[PDB]
Amino acid sequence: VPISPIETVPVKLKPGMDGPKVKQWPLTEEKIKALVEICTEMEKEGKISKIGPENPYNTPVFAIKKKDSTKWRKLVDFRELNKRTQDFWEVQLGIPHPAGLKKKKSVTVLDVGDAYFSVPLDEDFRKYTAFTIPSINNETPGIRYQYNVLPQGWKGSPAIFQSSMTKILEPFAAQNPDIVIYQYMDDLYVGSDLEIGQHRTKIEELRQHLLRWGLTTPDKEPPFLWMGYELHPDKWTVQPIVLKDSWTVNDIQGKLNWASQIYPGIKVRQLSKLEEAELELAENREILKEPVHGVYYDPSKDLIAEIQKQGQGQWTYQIYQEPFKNLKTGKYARMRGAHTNDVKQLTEAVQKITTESIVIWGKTPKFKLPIQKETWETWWTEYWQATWIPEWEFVNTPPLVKLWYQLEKEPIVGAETFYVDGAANRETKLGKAGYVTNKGRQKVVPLTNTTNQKTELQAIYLALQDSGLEVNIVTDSQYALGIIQAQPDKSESELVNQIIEQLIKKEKVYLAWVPAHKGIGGNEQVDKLVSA
Amino acid sequence: IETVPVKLKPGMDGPKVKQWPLTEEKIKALVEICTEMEKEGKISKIGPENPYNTPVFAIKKKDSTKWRKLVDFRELNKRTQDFWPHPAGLKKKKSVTVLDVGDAYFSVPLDEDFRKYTAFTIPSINNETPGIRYQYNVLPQGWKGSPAIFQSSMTKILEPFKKQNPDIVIYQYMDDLYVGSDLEIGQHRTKIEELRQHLLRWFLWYELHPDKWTVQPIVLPEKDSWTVNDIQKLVGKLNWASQIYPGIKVRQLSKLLRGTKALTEVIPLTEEAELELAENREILKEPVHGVYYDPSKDLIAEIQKQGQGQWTYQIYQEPFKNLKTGKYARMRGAHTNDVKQLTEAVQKITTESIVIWGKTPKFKLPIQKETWETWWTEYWQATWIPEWEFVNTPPLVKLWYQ
Ligand SMILES: C=CC(=O)NCCc1ccc(Cl)c(Oc2cc(Cl)cc(C#N)c2)c1
Repeated sequence: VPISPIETVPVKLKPGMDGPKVKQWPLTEEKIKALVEICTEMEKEGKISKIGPENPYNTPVFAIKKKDSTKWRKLVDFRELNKRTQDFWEVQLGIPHPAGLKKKKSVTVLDVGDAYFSVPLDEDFRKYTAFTIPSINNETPGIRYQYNVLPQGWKGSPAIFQSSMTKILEPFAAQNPDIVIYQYMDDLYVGSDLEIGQHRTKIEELRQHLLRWGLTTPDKEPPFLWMGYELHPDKWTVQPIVLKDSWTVNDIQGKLNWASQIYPGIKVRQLSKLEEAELELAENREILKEPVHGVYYDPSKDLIAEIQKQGQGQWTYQIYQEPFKNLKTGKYARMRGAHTNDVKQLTEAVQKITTESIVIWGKTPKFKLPIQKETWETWWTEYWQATWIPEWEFVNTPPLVKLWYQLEKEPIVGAETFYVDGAANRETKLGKAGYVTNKGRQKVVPLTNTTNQKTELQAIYLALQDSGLEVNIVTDSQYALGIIQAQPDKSESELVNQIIEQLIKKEKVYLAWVPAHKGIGGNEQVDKLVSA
Repeated sequence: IETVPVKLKPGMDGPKVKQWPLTEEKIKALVEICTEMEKEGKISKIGPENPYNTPVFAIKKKDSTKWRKLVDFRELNKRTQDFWPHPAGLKKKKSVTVLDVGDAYFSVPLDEDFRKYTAFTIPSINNETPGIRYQYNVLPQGWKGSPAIFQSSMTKILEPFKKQNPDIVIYQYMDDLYVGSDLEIGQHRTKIEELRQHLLRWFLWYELHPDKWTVQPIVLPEKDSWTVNDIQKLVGKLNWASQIYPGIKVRQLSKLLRGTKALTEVIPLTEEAELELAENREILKEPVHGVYYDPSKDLIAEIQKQGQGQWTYQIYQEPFKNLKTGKYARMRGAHTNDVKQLTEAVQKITTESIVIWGKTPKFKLPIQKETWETWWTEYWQATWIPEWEFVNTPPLVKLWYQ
């Protein structure tokens, strides 16, 4: 029966680089005997072919005993050729996520590992795969071989193989839309919702279709252990995970981030190691003690995503289609920065969940968010940046995201007007902060270990502390404006946090800016006082 | 029929840009589109030997419901060898219409050795299958070499119309043809329908005009009663404009703010102060001194969100040297979507930039990177894409353009 050929994939070396010319390592007589036996069988199977003296390239071959079974295993170390071989479009960068898989009634496995040695190597490239079995006692020329098929451990083998299998399976998958085929390791996974009879029949058709390219199938069992998951017919979950004054070695565990995808409420904010380190002040989540599974995707039901604020810049989310049955979960950590607020972080979580959902299900989910519609509207209509979150509804699960203060757009009538300024000496780190008001109120406070920026903030704090519920404040600090106009609700500077706490207590605050050193009367008087 | 040899610039490899996630509807549309382009020979499947990639996505152009394939050739265009004139009349014309002539490019073969760099990937949902990989056989839409290589054929097609109508200015940028006139729209569309007819006699079924001021004047309030706060805002605006205009003076106005006064209190202007304000008005009526366009330097576009659907913009090359300023007030698609408005503003500002200088500016967007990158493709309707960066600190200047 004629066999259709697998078309070769033209391979070249990187430009300007030539093939390998490595030295074959000295071997033991026992190892040489073992390698010669292997290569004769591989040669008898077409996987390698003996080459003459012309080939100047060589890759070292080693022999490793496989579990001391009284058997040896051939190992060709292509590391050098891989460095000199062209780049390929690898296709396995992204793994499917289980929550995106669709439930199937029947799922059969088939062994197609025999196809790897059934995939030819480009003729013009084989000479670069040459290797030498050393001769016993080095008294004869070593046996020379080259590869005819994709070698195990070569750069191109993973990409060329998958691209070859996909080209083979294309007619079958197109003409049988009632089935799905996924390729993992040396086995192919085929699923369908057909009757067990039709499913087994179509598997016979696939075995026949593979037989056309000569690939021959032999004559696991759920759950499948795959990429750190457990895949059951109705559910999926992560494979089991495991954790002393020795925790100092690493924070690579920690790996609860892997668990975070199904187990809710996992946190990794310990941020130790922000090769031996102390550890303290942490909580064992210990939610990993009880088993939690996820559901598969039903494209006829809506996708939902609910977000919760966990505190300390931590956010947790669940993505689900039916209440209390979660396809997957996860977390979001606030970005490193000096000032922030909850609305911005919830916005960033929304965007992260959006892109992840596009990846996994090909659509944006509907959001349920712990923020009032009125809160969000006030926010985006007055925020100086453009922002947007997709379709969403409020869920009353405290803690609720809110706006903690809002500055006035116009000066306040009948509210006292505070002109503030601050200054410091760069050399002495000494400065003053203070205010003068329209009612004659005044203050100047002397300060040590300060900068011009801190004095400008401290002056605003003083005016906020010593004013009524409604207050107008005039500063020349572009630095303070840039901070307060960004609407922070929390900060790393305790001085900003104190201003924030004063703003939360006020009823109305109007913050106006004037240029310095231009003769604005209130700013001029307070500048002379604080620059002394 | 004979391809033009094309090569990358010296010392640069082909593009290797990550394909970003796409919705199921955009993937399904891209499959139907590429399946048909394959049968027409415009594209062909490729193997793992090709490491290069350029992102692809889908849009719906203005006033149409049909998905269109858009390729983000920005990386390829940077590394594409500079291939070796701008009409100053196009901006001065009364009415300019924009025509998608990109399909014309698809009848010209692409240089054989260069096709590898046009590689693109149709992604799969959940990485469940491998990506469908293609490369171009004909001139690709969105590639900078496509108008360059096709220019020889384009002049030949258009010389008849140009001789018949010499007052019409015709300009080409990427897949777009810009056709200016000083006539009426009915006959303009008639001449436009005529141009399409030449194009049918080897193509697709935007109306725009210039505005009054290139650089919008800075204006100051005219009031009968000034509060302390009014005068503080004025002094702030004048101090800012003094970085652009030479003789701005604020001494006589700042002197009125003498003392520690309530912000809402009315302050009468002194005679010295009224004269100073009038002299500043006069100064602001004149043009900015020594403002030149340099084709070597990049153009920079800055956008401010002013609220209530209003947006301001300034195009410049050197700070405080504005080549054009403007204000966009209403975007029909989004009274509830800031990002759609911004995206339409970027497209309008880029179009104006193509008319005036024939090249796109670099934008400074008032948006967080992650929000913009998540959503702008949902509202993009142009066949080109400009460059952009992100402003994370609120400019104090938004007030001065309000
Ligand atoms: C028994 C579980 C079950 O049926 N789960 C439903 C989802 C499901 C559907 C179709 C197929 Cl083919 C499938 O098999 C896979 C997929 C993938 Cl990513 C990896 C592997 C492996 N190793 C098998 C799974």
